Amino acid sequence: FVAELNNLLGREVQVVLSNGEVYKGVLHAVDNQLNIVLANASNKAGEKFNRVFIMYRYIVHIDSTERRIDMREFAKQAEKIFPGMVKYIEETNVVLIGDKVRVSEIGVEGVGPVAERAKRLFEEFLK
Amino acid sequence: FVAELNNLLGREVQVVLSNGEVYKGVLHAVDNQLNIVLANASNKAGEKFNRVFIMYRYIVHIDSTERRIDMREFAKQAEKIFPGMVKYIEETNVVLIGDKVRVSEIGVEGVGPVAERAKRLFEEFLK
Amino acid sequence: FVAELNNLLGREVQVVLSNGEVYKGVLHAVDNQLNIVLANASNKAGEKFNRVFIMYRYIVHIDSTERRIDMREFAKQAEKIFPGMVKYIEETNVVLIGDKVRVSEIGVEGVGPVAERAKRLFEEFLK
Amino acid sequence: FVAELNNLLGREVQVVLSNGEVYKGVLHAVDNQLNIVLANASNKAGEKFNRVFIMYRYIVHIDSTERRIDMREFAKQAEKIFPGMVKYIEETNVVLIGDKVRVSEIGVEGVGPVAERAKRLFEEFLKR
Amino acid sequence: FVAELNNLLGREVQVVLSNGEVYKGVLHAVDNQLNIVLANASNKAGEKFNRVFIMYRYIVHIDSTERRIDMREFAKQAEKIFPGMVKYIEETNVVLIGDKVRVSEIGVEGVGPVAERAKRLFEEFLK
Amino acid sequence: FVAELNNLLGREVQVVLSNGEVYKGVLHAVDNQLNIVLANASNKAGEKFNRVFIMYRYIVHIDSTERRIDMREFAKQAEKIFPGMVKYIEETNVVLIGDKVRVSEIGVEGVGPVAERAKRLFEEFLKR
Amino acid sequence: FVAELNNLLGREVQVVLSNGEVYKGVLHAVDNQLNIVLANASNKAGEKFNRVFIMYRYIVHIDSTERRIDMREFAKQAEKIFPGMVKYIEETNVVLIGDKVRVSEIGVEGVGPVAERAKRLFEEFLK
Amino acid sequence: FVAELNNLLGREVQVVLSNGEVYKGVLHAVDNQLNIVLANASNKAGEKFNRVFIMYRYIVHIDSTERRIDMREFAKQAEKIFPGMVKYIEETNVVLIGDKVRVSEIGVEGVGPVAERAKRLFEEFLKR
Amino acid sequence: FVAELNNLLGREVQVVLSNGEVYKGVLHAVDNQLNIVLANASNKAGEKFNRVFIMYRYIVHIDSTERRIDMREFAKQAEKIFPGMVKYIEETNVVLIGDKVRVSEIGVEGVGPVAERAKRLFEEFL
Amino acid sequence: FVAELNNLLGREVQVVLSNGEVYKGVLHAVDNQLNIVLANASNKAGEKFNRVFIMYRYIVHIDSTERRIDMREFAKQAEKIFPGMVKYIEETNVVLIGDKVRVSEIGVEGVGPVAERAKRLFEEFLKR
Amino acid sequence: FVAELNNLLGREVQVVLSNGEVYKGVLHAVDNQLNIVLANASNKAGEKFNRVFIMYRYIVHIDSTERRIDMREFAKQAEKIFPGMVKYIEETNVVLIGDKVRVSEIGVEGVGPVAERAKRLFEEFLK
Amino acid sequence: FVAELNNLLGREVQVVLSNGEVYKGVLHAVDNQLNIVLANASNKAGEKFNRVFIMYRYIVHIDSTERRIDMREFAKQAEKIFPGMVKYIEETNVVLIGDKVRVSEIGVEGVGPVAERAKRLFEEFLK
Amino acid sequence: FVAELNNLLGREVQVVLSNGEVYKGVLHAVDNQLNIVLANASNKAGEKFNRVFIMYRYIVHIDSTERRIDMREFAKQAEKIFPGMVKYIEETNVVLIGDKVRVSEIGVEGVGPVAERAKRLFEEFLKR
Amino acid sequence: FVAELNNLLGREVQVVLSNGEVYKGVLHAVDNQLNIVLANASNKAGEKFNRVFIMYRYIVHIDSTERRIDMREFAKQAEKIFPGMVKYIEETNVVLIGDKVRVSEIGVEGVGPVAERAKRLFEEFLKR
Ligand code: NA
Ligand code: NA
Repeated sequence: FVAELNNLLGREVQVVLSNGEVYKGVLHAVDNQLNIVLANASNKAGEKFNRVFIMYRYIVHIDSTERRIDMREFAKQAEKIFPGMVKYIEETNVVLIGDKVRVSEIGVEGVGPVAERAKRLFEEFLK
Repeated sequence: FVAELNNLLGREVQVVLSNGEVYKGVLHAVDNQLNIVLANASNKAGEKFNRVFIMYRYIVHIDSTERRIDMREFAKQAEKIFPGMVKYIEETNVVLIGDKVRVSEIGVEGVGPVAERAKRLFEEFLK
Repeated sequence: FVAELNNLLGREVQVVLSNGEVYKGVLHAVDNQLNIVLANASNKAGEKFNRVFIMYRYIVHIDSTERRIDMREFAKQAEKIFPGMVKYIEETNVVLIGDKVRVSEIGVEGVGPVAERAKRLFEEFLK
Repeated sequence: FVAELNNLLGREVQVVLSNGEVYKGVLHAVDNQLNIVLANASNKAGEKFNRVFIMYRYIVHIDSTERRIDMREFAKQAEKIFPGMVKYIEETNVVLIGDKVRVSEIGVEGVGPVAERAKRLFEEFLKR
Repeated sequence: FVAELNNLLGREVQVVLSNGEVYKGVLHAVDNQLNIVLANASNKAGEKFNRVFIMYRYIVHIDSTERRIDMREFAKQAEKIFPGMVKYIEETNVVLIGDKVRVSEIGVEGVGPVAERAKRLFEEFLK
Repeated sequence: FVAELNNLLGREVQVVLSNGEVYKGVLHAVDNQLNIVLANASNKAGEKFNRVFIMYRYIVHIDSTERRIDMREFAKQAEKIFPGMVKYIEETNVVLIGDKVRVSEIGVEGVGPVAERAKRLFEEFLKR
Repeated sequence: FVAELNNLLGREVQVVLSNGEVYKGVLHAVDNQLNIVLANASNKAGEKFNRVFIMYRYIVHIDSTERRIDMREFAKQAEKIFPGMVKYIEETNVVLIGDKVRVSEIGVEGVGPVAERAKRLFEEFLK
Repeated sequence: FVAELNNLLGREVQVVLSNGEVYKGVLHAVDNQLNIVLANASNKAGEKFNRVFIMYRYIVHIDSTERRIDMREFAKQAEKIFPGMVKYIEETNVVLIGDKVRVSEIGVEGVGPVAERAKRLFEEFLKR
Repeated sequence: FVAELNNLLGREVQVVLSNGEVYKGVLHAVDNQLNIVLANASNKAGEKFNRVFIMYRYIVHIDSTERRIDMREFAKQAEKIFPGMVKYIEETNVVLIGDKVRVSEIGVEGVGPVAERAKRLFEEFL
Repeated sequence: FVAELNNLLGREVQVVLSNGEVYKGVLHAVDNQLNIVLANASNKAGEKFNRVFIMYRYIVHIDSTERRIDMREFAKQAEKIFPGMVKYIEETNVVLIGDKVRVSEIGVEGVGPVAERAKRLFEEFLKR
Repeated sequence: FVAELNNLLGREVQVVLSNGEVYKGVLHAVDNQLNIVLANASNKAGEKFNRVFIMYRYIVHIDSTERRIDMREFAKQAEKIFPGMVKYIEETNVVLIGDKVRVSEIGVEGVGPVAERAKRLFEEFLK
Repeated sequence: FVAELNNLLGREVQVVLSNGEVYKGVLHAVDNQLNIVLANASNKAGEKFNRVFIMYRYIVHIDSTERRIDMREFAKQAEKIFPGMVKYIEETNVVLIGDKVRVSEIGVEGVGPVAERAKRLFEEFLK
Repeated sequence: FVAELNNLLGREVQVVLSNGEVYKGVLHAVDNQLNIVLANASNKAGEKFNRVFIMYRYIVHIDSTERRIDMREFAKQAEKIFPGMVKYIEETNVVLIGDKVRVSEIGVEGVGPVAERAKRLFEEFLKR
Repeated sequence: FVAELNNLLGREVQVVLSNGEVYKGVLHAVDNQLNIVLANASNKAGEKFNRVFIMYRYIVHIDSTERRIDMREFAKQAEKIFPGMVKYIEETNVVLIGDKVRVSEIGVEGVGPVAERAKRLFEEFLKR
């Protein structure tokens, strides 16, 4: 889940370690090996650090109490519904469905059958 | 068992970790290395999280208390009974036996010896 | 992609090996390590084998061998089955039948006798 | 596929190696790592060896060498043994014997003396 | 022992884990890496689960209290006594020794010295 | 670069393999180990496949296939949509529109209607 | 996080080990495998050592309470804002943006919109 | 197959390497990683070395170099030694001696004088 | 020690696991990765199992209280004393030294200097 | 050498791959595994790509492509900015400027107005 | 830190193991995997051993209370000050800077500007 | 330290395991992966075993109380003193220095400055 | 075979590499991973290097290059030193000196003046 | 051989890679995994780079490029520097100065001023 964690950069998360400690802080960096860097983090003992560099071998799991919106995931779901018609545009963080429908994190822009199936997907997706 | 778990996506499962914690939630994603992502999960202390990202190295086992029919598994089993005549169709989630027998999650469709043998097999498949 | 492949059991795939051989046959089994078993396969020299067990270390890539269904044709044949209720939306290459059934090149959306009849039509194309 | 290969012990297989050699012989042993031992194997140059211990790292693929049984001929021979009790079903290429025995190109289903006799017939096709 | 475990598919086994849990259930699946799936399993705390997917890293040992004839093993033992004349036949679960003796899980069938030597071997084999 | 590649989902990429083949197609999926799935991909011999599942051990490199947008042209067109508001800055190859919307070859900064209309022009260049 | 740590060479850090010890000292050396050498480091019991060579397998996490500026990190995020016009200059530890704006750990030097934009980024960078 | 090779210490074996070389010599040592030491070994170019230490990573396969014993010839010679007590059995290519000794191409079953004499004839055949 | 353990097949051994359990049974199977299968085994709590399939990663050590003659071992040793003249014959479990001296589990058969040196070696071996 | 390469972000480099290709472009990113992202890179056939994601397993070596600054020419241009305060030292190929500013081919040592001004001159050599 | 430990061969060090033992002794050997041999070692309980061979997998960290001069590290630092002009000479354990300046653990030999810069570096190195 | 342990074959050593057991016995065999076989060993509880086969993953360290002479190690030391003139002779366990000096475990044979230097070397080696 | 190799320190070996090169020289160092350092080594092209540090991953095999001592010649020369006390024994290719010293192609067994002297003759052959 | 290479920092070495390239340059850095950085290196084609970062997986071997110092010539020069104090000992190719200082092709043994002077003569021989 490197991709999903990349969507949480800048958001608060909790990382539970095999030595029993739990650090909560802003997700600062994630790499392919799942090493993690937290910013302005703290542990249960209430200790605070500008940065905590966490070795991936000791990470049990990472928790988020935040529902955020990931348009790449929406694009994955949209491909199942409009196969061959979906493009994620990292430049504007939008998902294009054909060349007349545009989905952003606020919703679907466009008209007709496609746009209505899309609106329906987006709504499911938001839940 | 990446395949088996993929059939449980969207269903509730329980994941027991080596640090003694147990998470229960909706199986949200599974990769080839078996890292797991649960949605709306909780541990035994009652804490809840929108997402829990579980590193595969600390997962002891994953448990399910649900039946859940897997037509790919039925296809594998049918292949042993009707060698060379079995095809799984992911598009409609059905299994074709020969040119005239069709088996969906609700059962066998067809007539004759083949259909009777498939019906016996489908029934035992549901254990 | 163990899960995506497992969804192709019984379908014909091509496996390109790093020794330059190319084997085409029915996908019989895939494991977590991506070892692959092909049933009734053949190589470029035209030799045929009932079963081929492929070590994952030598697999360069696996390719789909079937063209997706022609949705304009699907609409053509479907209009005859559901007169006055078929529509082909060129915008997303999708076919709508009535107002509760939707067909894309990867499947049939909806439930009911029309949904069901459309899955049989779709499967017929696949054969 | 350790399990599937273990089910072929004593059967003839072909093993393609990444140095271009190809050995055909009786599958003698398979281990978890997929190291393979063949008995009375030979290569394309015609050299013959009582045993060949093949390192898993150089195995590209292992292939079956036997063709599946001709079910119509099986049906013909079963007919002589169970007069009037045999039915060939083209729809799946299966042969039915009486009301309790079913034979596919992969084996005999059923129990009892007819099933036992059918297995024996099946095996006679494999020895050829 | 992937091959031995395969001979126990559908049979009840006990799996002792590193975390101290012990699950008993029907051996439903085993792969090359020795991950294990039990069906209808229960632990020492009495909980029952339809499926338990156990990660190989945490399995200490697998135990069986049943005697289960494995004709593949008999074939291996026969090969040391009748070198070059043995063949396990998966299609019927029989071991052929030479051209005229056949051995099933019920015992030896045949006539002569070969049958006699095989009879003694099968008796030793049963214990 | 799992995260960077995930950001190209649905865009066309080129994947060069160690056996000499090169597959061009839309990135359909990328996992942590960098196995890649391409959709409607084709190779140099011209063969096309609806899906190509590429094993990570054999991937040498993955290349972007799209050229970046010509900012000078973007500027020209933004003007005939935002007269007297467009300014192309050579110093950074950036185009400014009004006083609160900035556009580079990888995005538009800003909020509000002018920022939104600009993302749409950007998207139009991307579509072709 | 080999890169981030490298920026902390000469600075005081705390390294938490899986045997329960915690060493605080100057980060003297870090390699690609994340082995770490600390200088004049002490553990909680109060023992100090001129050098402590810590094996990466036993490192849970590294923590820093300082806010050290990394012009490399500034250059990475400057590249997201001025794609293709950002160069980090190890020789003088400065980031060049175009041919007339230059950012040091002190701040932005240059004028016009580029300078202004950079000033906004550098200032944010300082959080 | 470390156990199997360890049973060939002192016997002549052929080791095919991924660089194209083939060394045949006496198996001197095998470890669990299947590194192999041959003594008095030679390659195809005819070079001979008193010891060759082969790294497991480059080993493709290891082959037996001896043919199994001619059992009909063994029976002919056991017959001179045990008048009217020897019988070759073609069904399994085994030689029976008296009622308590049995010889396959892999060894002798039985205990006592006849068995011990049978083992020495077998060995004489291996030394040829 | 895959080869030494193979010599103990069919013999009783003890396997100590890192979870603290200790199983005692007949060594039934051992593979190159040192996974071990025990037959008729039992643990310190008295529980009996027809088969115990032990994963190599949890095995600390394996113990044997029996002295068991391994002729391949004698062959390794004989090779140091009679370089180039030694061969282990698996077919008969015998070690041949030169072509007139034969050593089995019960001893040296042959005459002359070679046989005398082999007897001394075999005696030491046991 | 993850740290050494991270210090080269934004600078031009060349990456040689075991498939024989060679890409030259601006170092865009380097991870702990030594996977490399090059921006605006081109291979030896002249093809160009906005981004090339290179898998570490296939990288033979990475080479710096810029020549170090010519220190004789640096002292020359520097005398013009710092009249009578510049000394070129043949012994170590270093340039002294005044009494507290030192310049080698890898940087400027010193602090204050002269040091600042000489870093900007060093930088201009690197810009061209 | 294989290089650094080699500089400590023949000097006293302590090695802390993950089973809780601590051995103090003369560093006798270090290999690339960081296995370690100690001569005339002792543990906290006071037992003494001529040799203690320590498996690298169990070493948490190695510590030294001695300040040991390593001319190779001086050569590393000097190379940053006199790029392209530095050479470590193992035959004499000296660092040549240019053609007229020589540095030993005794000090800098030579005259001129280079020698003076080298002397500040050395006095600093001995910090 | 496979080489150093080989020199101890036949000598008593102690092996400390991560489960806390300690075995003392004759070093019977050691392989490249450092698996160890002990002959006639005993543990702290006083149980004795003909053979103890110790998996390398569980070995923390191996200890020896004997001072044993390793002529190969002396050869490695002599090569630093007599570069290019040293040869270890496994056949007779001696070290040849040049053509006229021979060193066995009871000392130096030879006359002249080479013999004198080798004697100082050997005396130290013994310490 | 780290232990067997460590017993050849100072002796000449040949190392065959997967890139096709072959280096022959004095075995200088060997570690647990079987990396090898050779002293005064040369390849087939005739180049010589004072030290060659060989990465284990590329080593196909290592071969001793010294032939074993001709024992008949050893016996001949031992007869000039121990008149009438030497017997060459063709049976095992061993040389007996008196009744307490025995010499094989790999060593001398025995204690005392005769044994010590035979060890020096043995070494004189190894030095040739 | 991490430690042995770290002792060659600043010295010239040759690194042979498995893609067939051979780089010669100053050893700038070596890490525990044997990744290697060369400074001002060149390949056989004559291309040179101020820095080359070589990936350990492609390094076949690293070779010393300097010849050891001529000890006879060293002696002939230690003479005009230490009249009547120098003896060249052929038996080990060693040079003795006075009776407390000893030089081998690997370095100087001894302490005090005669030793220091010896070390500097030794370095003059090494320098070019
Ligand atoms: Na539980
Ligand atoms: Na015990």
